[PDB]
Amino acid sequence: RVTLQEAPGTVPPGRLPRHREVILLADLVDVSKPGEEVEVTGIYKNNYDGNLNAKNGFPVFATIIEANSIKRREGNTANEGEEGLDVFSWTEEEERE
Amino acid sequence: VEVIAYTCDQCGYEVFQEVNSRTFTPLSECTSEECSQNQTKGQLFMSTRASKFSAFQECKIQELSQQVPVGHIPRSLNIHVNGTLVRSLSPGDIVDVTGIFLPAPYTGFKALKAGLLTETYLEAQFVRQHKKKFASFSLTSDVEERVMELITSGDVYNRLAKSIAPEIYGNLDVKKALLLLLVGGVDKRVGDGMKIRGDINVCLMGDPGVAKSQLLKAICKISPRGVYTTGKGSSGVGLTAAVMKDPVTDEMILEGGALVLADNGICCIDEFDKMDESDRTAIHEVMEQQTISISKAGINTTLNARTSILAAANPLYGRYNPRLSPLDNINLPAALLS
Amino acid sequence: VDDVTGEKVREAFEQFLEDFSVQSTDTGEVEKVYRAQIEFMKIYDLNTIYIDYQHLSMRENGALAMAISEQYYRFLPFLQKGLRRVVRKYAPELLNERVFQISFFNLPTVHRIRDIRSEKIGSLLSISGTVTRTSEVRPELYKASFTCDMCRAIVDNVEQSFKYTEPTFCPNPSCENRAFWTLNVTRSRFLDWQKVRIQENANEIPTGSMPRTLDVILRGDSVERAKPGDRCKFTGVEIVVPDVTQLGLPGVKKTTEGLNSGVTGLRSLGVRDLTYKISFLACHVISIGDQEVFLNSLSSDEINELKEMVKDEHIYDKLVRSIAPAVFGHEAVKKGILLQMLGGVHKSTVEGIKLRGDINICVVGDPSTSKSQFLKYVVGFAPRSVYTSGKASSAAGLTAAVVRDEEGGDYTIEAGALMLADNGICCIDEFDKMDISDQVAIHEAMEQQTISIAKAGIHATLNARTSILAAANPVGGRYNRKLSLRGNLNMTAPIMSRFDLF
Amino acid sequence: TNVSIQECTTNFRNFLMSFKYKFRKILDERELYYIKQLNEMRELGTSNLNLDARNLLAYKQTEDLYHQLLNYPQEVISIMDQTIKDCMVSLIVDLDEIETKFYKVRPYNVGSCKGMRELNPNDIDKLINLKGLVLRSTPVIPDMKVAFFKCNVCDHTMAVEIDRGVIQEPARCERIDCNEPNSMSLIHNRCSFADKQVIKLQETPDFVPDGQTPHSISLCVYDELVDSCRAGDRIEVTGTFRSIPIRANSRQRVLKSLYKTYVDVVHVKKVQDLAKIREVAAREDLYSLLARSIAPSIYELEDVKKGILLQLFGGTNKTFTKGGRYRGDINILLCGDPSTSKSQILQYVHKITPRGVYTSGGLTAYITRDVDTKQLVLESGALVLSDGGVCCIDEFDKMSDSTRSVLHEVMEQQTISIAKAGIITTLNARSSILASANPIGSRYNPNLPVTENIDLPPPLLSRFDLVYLVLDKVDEKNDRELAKHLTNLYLVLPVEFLTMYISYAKEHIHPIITEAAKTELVRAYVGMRKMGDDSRSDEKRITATTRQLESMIRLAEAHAKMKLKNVVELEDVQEAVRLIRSAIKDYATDPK
DNA sequence: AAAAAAAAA
Ligand SMILES: Nc1ncnc2c1ncn2[C@@H]1O[C@H](COP(=O)(O)OP(=O)(O)OP(=O)(O)O)[C@@H](O)[C@H]1O
Ligand SMILES: Nc1ncnc2c1ncn2[C@@H]1O[C@H](COP(=O)(O)OP(=O)(O)O)[C@@H](O)[C@H]1O
Ligand SMILES: Nc1ncnc2c1ncn2[C@@H]1O[C@H](COP(=O)(O)OP(=O)(O)O)[C@@H](O)[C@H]1O
Ligand SMILES: [Mg+2]
Ligand SMILES: [Zn+2]
Ligand SMILES: [Zn+2]
Ligand SMILES: [Zn+2]
Repeated sequence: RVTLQEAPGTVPPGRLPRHREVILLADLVDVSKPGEEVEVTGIYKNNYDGNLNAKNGFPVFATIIEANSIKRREGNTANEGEEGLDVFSWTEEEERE
Repeated sequence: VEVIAYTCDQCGYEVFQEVNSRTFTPLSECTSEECSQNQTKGQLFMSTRASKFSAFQECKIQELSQQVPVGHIPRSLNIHVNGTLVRSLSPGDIVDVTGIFLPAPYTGFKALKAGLLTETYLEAQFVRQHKKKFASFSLTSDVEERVMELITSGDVYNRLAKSIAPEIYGNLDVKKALLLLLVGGVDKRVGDGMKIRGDINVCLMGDPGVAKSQLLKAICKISPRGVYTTGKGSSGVGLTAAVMKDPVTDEMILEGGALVLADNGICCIDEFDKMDESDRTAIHEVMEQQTISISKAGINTTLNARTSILAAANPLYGRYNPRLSPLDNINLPAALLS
Repeated sequence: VDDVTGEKVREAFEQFLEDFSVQSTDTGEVEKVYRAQIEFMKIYDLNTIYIDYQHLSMRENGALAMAISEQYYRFLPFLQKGLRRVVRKYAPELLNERVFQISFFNLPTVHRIRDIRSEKIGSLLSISGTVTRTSEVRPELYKASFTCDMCRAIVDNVEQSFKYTEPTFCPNPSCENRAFWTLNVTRSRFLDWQKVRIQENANEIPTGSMPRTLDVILRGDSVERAKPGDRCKFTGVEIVVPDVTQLGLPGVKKTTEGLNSGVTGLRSLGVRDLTYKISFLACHVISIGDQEVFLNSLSSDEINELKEMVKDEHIYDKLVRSIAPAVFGHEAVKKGILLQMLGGVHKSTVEGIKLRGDINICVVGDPSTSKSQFLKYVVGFAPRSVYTSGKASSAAGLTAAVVRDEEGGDYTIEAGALMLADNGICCIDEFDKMDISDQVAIHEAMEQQTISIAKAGIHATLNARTSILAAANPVGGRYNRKLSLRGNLNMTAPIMSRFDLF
Repeated sequence: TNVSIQECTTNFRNFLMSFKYKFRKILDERELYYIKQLNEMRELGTSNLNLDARNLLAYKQTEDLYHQLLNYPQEVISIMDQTIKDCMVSLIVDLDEIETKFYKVRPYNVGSCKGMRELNPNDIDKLINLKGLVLRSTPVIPDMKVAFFKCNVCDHTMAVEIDRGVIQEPARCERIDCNEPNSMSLIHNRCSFADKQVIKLQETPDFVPDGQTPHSISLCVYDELVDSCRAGDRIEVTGTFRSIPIRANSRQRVLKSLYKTYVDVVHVKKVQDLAKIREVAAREDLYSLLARSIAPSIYELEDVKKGILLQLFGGTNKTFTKGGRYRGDINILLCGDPSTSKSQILQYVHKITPRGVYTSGGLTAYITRDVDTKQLVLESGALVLSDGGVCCIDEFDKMSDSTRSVLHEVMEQQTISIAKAGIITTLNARSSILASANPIGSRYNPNLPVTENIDLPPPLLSRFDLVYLVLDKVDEKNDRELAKHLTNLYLVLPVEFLTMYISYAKEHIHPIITEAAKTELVRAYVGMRKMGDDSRSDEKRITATTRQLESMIRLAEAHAKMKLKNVVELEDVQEAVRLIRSAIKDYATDPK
C-alpha cells in the first residue's frame, strides 16, 4: 500500500493537495516507484473506522482505492498516439516489421 | 482536606469521613436510618462548608556548592509544609530546616514497577530563616546614633570612595562616579506630566586587565538591587520572563516584554559589545525610563523599567589607538552612546 | 402521540408551496415560482430546492414564518414530509426515495460570531466570516440497513446520530437478537460531508483581541463552496455537538483547568462526565468577497449590440478610444494593450512541440508619466490578472519556492505570482531590481510556458501559461535620447529578445 | 440558615422604601434612591439593580443582614431577588412585562480589595473584592438546565429538571399503556442551555514589590457578564470563593487530596456638544491655537506642527466607478539629528489620534501558530489595524529590506494580498504614515545632500507626500532661548474635545474644490514649471512633478476639511502652496 | 532536549 497525492500540474495554483491510499495486490508489487507520477485504474470502496468517528463526531467512513491497472506518466505527456498501459511494448507483427 | 463531610438530603445525621492519604474515594450509600431503609432516600452529596481544610505548600531545596564532593552534581530534596508555618520562606535563601523524614508511595505515578522502591520527602517542623535582613532601613535607635556618628565624621563621600574596593588600586574618580550613581539624580517628574528619571547611566571604557570587572563585582556586592547579565550564556535573562513554560501544568505564565528586576534595579553588564541584536534592542528600549511593550500573543503587561545602566566594554583592537578616538568608540551606534 | 403543531405547519407549508402564485412583472400574470422550480428539477433531475425567507415572511405572518424559523430543528421532518407529499402529488418519477434538501436564503439580518449565544440553539440563523481551512469530502452514513446475523433478517431505515447506532430488536418472533447485526453497505445510503472553519473579520474585532473561531459543517450540494481566504455568508441552523469519546463506542478510548459543564448519572455514561461545545450547521452558502456556446446566451440586446458593433465600419477607430478613458494622451500604448488583451492563437505541432501564442509588452519612460495607471487598469479589467512588484518580500518571489516545516513531513511547493497568473495577464512593476534566480528563471518561463525545478527530493513541471506586461525606469532617472535602448537599460540582452513590443 | 428567611426580608424591604442617602451624607459630614430607581426601571423595562455596601451599612438593622450576606451569599441574594420581584406589584398598586423578566442584584464594595498572594482557606464561600488584569478568554460554554427525553416506541416526550448537574434518569416511561423501561433516548438539540464562560485573570503588578512573578486566578461568568471583558482589560470584581475536587483519572472515581480554587463573581467594574464646536469653529485665529495646542512642550517648530495637524485632519476620499479610487492619505517624513525630541511628537500624535499604532523598526499579516490552543489562526498586522488612522513609524532607516517592499505596495495601492498555506486574499489598509529617520554620522552635514545621509531608496523618498528637515546649529540666541524655555519647563490646551471634533470632521464634512481655485492651481503649477528652466539650455531638473499637483490638491482639500467648511477658498490654496514650497526651498544641496 | 542535513538570505 502507498500514499497518493495530487499532481502539481493539475491542482489549482496556491491550494493544497488531497491524499488517498492505494492498495496493490499480487503482480502489482514494486511496479510504482517513489516520486513517479502514475495513473491508476481501480475500485472505490469504503469501510468503518473508529478514531475518525471519534474526532469528527459524525459517522464518517474511510475510503481506499484497490488498484487494478497502473500506467506510468512521467515525462512523456503526449498520450494520444496510441492506447495501452505501456506504449513502449511491441507485438510479434510489429517485431516482424 | 483533613475531614470530608457529606450531606444526607435531610436524612438524620450527615456522614463524615477523614482521609490521611494522598488519594481519596467517595461514598455511595449512607447509614441514615431512613436511608438504610430498603429503598433509597436521597443521594449523599459532599458539603464544602462542613468540611475541614488546611493550607498546603511544597518546595524543594538544593545542596550548597561548598558541600558538593568533587566531580559530582548536587542533589535535591522535597519538603512539604502545612499549617501556620506556610509562607515563612522565600526562594533564594540559606535555611536550617528541621522536620520529619517520611516515605512516600510510588503508586501515585501508577506504573506497577519498583515493587520495593519508594519516594521520600521531608515534612517541615521548624524553620530558621537565617541569611540576612534588608529591613528597608527601618529606623531604630542604634542606627540613629550611627547616623549621628556619620554627621560627626564630617565629609563622607571621599572616605566612601576610598572604602568600596581597596583591592583595586587608585581610580578615585571612578569610585566618586560610583557614589554619585548610587544616590541617583533628579526624579519624581516635573509639571504638566513630562518624564524625568533619577537614574544615571555610566559606561566605562578601558583595556583588558584594569580590574573594571572586579570593580563591577564589588559594586554589585555593595548594591542590594544590582544584577549582572551578559550577552547570551543564559537565555532567560532578557526579553523573556523567568516563569515562561515553568509550571508543571505548562500554563504559559508570562509578562511579555520584560527584563530582570528592571524596576529600580542596577543592571551591570560586561563585554557591552558582545550582546546580539536582541539584547541591544532591549537596552535601547529601556532608555529614559521607557517601558518595554514587546507583544507576542496579545500580552501587553509591560514592565515599568526605571533602572540605572552600568556597563563596561573594550575596543575590538584591545588597546587604545593614536587615531581619531571615535573610530574606537564602543563599536555601537552613536545614538546609544549619546 | 401526533404532533398536530408539526402537522399544521406542514399543511401550511405545502399549501403555500401549492399556491404562492406571486407575479413577477406585468407579463407574468401568474407564474407559480415553486411549480416552475419543480418543473426545473423535472427537466434537470436535481434534489435541492431554494426558498426565499422574505417570500416566507408574509404567509400567515409570524404564525408560520416565525414558527418555522425558531423551532426549525423541531419541524424539519414535517417540512420534509410536506415537500415529499407535494412532489409525489405532482411528480412521482422525480422521487426515483431520494434525499430532498431545502435551503433558506435572504434572511433579514446577519449575526457576528461574537454575538452567538445558546438561546438560539435549534433556530435558523445567518452568519458570515472568513474561511481559513476546509477538509476532504468524506462519505457519511445517513440511513443504515442491518442483517440480524443469527437469523439473517433485515432491519433497515435505522436513523443515526453523532454515534454509530445499531438496532435493538428483531421483528422475527423466533429470534430475540441476542447477537448483534452486520451493516449492509450496498443497502445503506451515504451523504457528502465536509468541515470548514471560520473566524471574525478584522472589521468587527476591536483592539488586539484574539479572533473568535467557530466550526461549520456542510452537507449535500454545498461541498467545496467556501474556499480558504474567502469572506462568505452562511445560512443554517445552530446546533451543539457532544464528546463522542465519553459516549459508548466499539473502539478504544487552557484544557488542563477543566471546570467544564459536565453531566453524570446516566446508564451509558457510567462514571464519566459529558461535555459539549458549540458548532454550526449550514445549508446555504454565498460569497460577498466556442462561439456557438456564447451565441446560446440569447437576448434581444445580446443580438442587437453584437450585430451593431460587428457590422460597423469604424470599430477600430472607436475601440482604441474606449481603453482607459482616465489617462491622458499615450495613443499607441492603448492600442498595444488592446492587442495584448486580444491575444494570439495557440498551436501545437504534430510531434508534440508547443508554440508560444501570447504577446509580451514592456513599457519604458521617465518617472511620473502615467505608466502605473495602465497596469492598475488592466489589473482591474482583465480577468485572472495579478498585480505584483519586481522585488517581493515572499520567498516565492515570482515563479515558485519549496518549503518544509522543521522536522515536519510537508515537502510542498509554494506558488509565485506567475503561477497564480495562469491563463491571464501578469503585471510586474519595477522590473529593474530583480535578482539572479528570477532573472534566469524568467527567460525560461515566457518562451517555454513551463517551469521546472528539482530540489531536496521533489521534482515537478508546472504550467505557466501567462501574458506578461512590465514597466521599467531608465538608468539615471531620465531617458538619454542620445543612446539606445541597450545603452540606457541595464536589463540583459536575452530578456530583450523575449519581449515582442516596446 | 433558618434565620434570614422571616425578618431580614421585611427589614430590608422597610429600609428599601425608607432609605435616604442623607444618612450617608451625615455619615460623611461634608434622596429616596431605591423607589426612584425602581420607577426608573419600571418605565425603562431594564432588570438590573446596583447595590453599594456602605449605604447598606448606613442603617443599624441592615448591618446584621450585611454580616449574614457575607457568610451566606447565595440564599440572601435569592431572597433579595424574590423581594425585588414582589416589589413590582407592591409599587404598581402593567403586570404583563413583570411576569416575563427576572431580577438580580449587583453588590459591590463589600470588602476591601485583597490580593492573590494572601488567600487563606478560611475565606471559602465568602464574598470578596478583587482587582486584576484579564489575560485570556474562552468561547461560550453551554450548560445543561432542562433535559429532554423521548420514549422512542410511542414517541412520547417529557421535560426533566436537573439539580447540581447530575441527572436522575427515568427508568420507565410514564405512559403505563406501554410502560417500557428501555425506550428512552435523549435528544441533544431539543434541550435548554445556559451560557457559561471562563476568564483568566492576573494580579496587578502593584502587589509584587521584589521582582516576584504574578499569579493567575480563574473566573466564571453567566448571562450578562459574558463577553463583558476582553484581553488586557483592567477590572475589579466582587464575588464568592469556590473550591472543587479534581477528577484526576477520568476512568476511575479516585480524587486528589488537593482542591482547585476559583472564584464566581456577580458584579464587574473597569479600573449636545455640537454647539460648543461651532462657537470655537467660528473663531478667526483658531488655526494657530489649534496647531500649537497639540505640542505644548515643543518650542517653535510651528510650520511642522501645522503640517502634522493638517495631516491628522486628513483629506477627502472618493471611489468614482469608471476611474477608480484615489488616495486620501497623507504621508510625512521627519529627518534630523537625535537632538530634536522628535520621538515626543510621534508619542503625542499616537495618543491624540483616535486610531493609530506606534511601532519601531511583522508590520503586516502573517499566519501564526496558536500557543495555548492547538489550531491555526490568521492574524492581521499593525498596518492593517491602522485603517482610517495614522500609523507612526520610528527608526525608519533600520527597516531591513524585506519589509521595505511591503511599504512600497501599501502606499501606491493601499491593499495588501497574502498567499500562504493555501490562503489567498486581499486586505484593505487605507492608512497614513508618519515616519522619522536619523542621518549617518554624528551630524548631518549641510553640504552633503539628503539622500546619502538618510540611507533610503530614492523612489520611496520621492513618493512621500511631504518631507521635513531639522538642523540644530549652535548659535547664541537660539541656545539661550532653548535654555530659558527648558529651564522654565523644568521649574488654551483642549481635551478629548479635539478627538470628537476630528471624528465629526472626518464623518460629516466632505468638502470639494471649486472652479475659482482651479485657476490658482494651474498658475502655481506653471509657476513652479517656470522656475524649472532658466536662461541656459542645460535642461534643469524638472521639479514640477504631477506628485506636486496631487499633494497640493490633497492639502487644499484638507484645508477645507477643518473649520467645518464645505467648499474651498483661496486661503486654502495659498496655504497649501506655501507649506509645500517651504520644504522645497530647504531641499537644495550645496550648489545653488 | 540535542545532533545533523538543506535551501535561502
Ligand atoms: N588597579 C588594580 N589593582 C589591583 N589589581 C588590579 C588592578 N587592575 C587590574 N588588576 C588585576 O586584574 C585582574 C582583574 O582584571 P580583569 O582583567 O578581569 O578586568 P577587565 O579589564 O574587565 O578585563 P577582561 O575583559 O579581560 O576580563 C585581577 O587579577 C586584578 O588583580
Ligand atoms: N491622466 C494622467 N496623465 C498624466 N499623468 C498622470 C495621469 N494620471 C496620473 N498621472 C500620474 O502618473 C503617475 C503614475 O505612476 P507612474 O507613472 O508609475 O510614476 P511613478 O513611477 O513615479 O510611480 C501618478 O503618480 C500620477 O501622478
Ligand atoms: N526642542 C526641544 N524641546 C525639549 N526637549 C528637547 C528638544 N530637543 C531635544 N530635546 C531633548 O533631547 C532628546 C532628543 O531625543 P530624540 O532626538 O527624540 O531621540 P531619537 O530621535 O533618537 O528618539 C529628547 O529626549 C528631549 O528630552
Ligand atoms: Mg573584563
Ligand atoms: Zn437520605
Ligand atoms: Zn433476528
Ligand atoms: Zn412509551
